[PDB]
Amino acid sequence: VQTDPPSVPICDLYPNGVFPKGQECEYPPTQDGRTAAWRTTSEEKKALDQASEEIWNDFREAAEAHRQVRKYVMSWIKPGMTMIEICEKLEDCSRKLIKENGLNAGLAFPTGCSLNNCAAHYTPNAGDTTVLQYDDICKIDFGTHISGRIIDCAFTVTFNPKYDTLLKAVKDATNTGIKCAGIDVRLCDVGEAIQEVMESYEVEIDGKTYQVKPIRNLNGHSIGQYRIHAGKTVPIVKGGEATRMEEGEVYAIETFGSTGKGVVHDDMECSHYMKNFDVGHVPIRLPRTKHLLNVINENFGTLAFCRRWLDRLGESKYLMALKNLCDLGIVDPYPPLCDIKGSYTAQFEHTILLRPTCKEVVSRG
Ligand SMILES: Oc1ccc(Cl)c2cccnc12
Ligand SMILES: [Mn+2]
Ligand SMILES: [Mn+2]
Repeated sequence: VQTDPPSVPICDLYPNGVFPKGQECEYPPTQDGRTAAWRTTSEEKKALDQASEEIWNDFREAAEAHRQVRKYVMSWIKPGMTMIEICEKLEDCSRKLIKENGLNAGLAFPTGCSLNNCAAHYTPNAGDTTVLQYDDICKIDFGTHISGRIIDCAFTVTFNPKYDTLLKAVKDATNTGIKCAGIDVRLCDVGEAIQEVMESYEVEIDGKTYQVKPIRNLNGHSIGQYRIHAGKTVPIVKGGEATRMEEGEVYAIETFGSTGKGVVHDDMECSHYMKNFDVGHVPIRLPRTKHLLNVINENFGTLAFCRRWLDRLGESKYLMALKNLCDLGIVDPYPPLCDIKGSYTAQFEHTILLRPTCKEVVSRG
């Protein structure tokens, strides 16, 4: 059985190596009204699904580690704790349950804990003294992987009930997107359903009223092996590309709500970095720059990492070497994305598998 606090890896909790399936759903029907129910019992669809079973089973192990980590996080996350303490307590648990093993099993990306106006990509770097406050709105976004099969899943943490309707708007739009998603469904269609649900909500925060806005330049995306964003974007506003979702694909269905401008800009010190997937081998002679890239290739490959994870490996005075990799185009920085000062942003995100037989919300129990 799992301990309190959790320390037993998911692998050890299922000796047979069969992890629990997430929520399974029938696909949404067409414009004329034809059901997708036929997929659930088709010989040809069941065959293709069973062929990728070892893969679905990898996302399930990673998803079960994510569920047990976020239930544990919800039990102790309180104002007064620093952002370093939150991330380290979360990551230590994540490492134990995923049974971290180099590139074969581990953390798929750094622990986002973005606050207030900052919607995404904020994790503390060393020496960051930020402390979580009672009126803060914190987005916990973390990832787990087994053999590069990534679970991208996020939720918003608040202590003041004044943000309840803001969270409810975004949660409902994320559920809408998950519901609309499916094989042959246009990506712009999923984006318009999300916007329609989010804008139906009106919030009052400290005597001020707002209609919840989707963050138009933030969006859902496709997931590939060892690739967080595989190229297909799921918009959260009207206007997006009429490109369609295909069979066997994996999507992260995230939506963002804001009381601000509904658009985000790079701000603050960067913590998130990721090697560019399309960049091949680049011989480097600069010794410190060479060393840092070998550290990246060994420990992260093409998965995102943060500076705290470099400090953790015993690395120091690597900022110039890291800047060199960024300017060379080998590494891309992913700085914090903020809306305007004084605005509030919320996020909810699940991972969905577009299986031949059904739609599996693998990150939801
Ligand atoms: O949900 C996420 C968290 C962190 C990062 Cl760096 C991401 C990059 C691309 C897409 N989604 C992401
Ligand atoms: Mn995420
Ligand atoms: Mn994501």
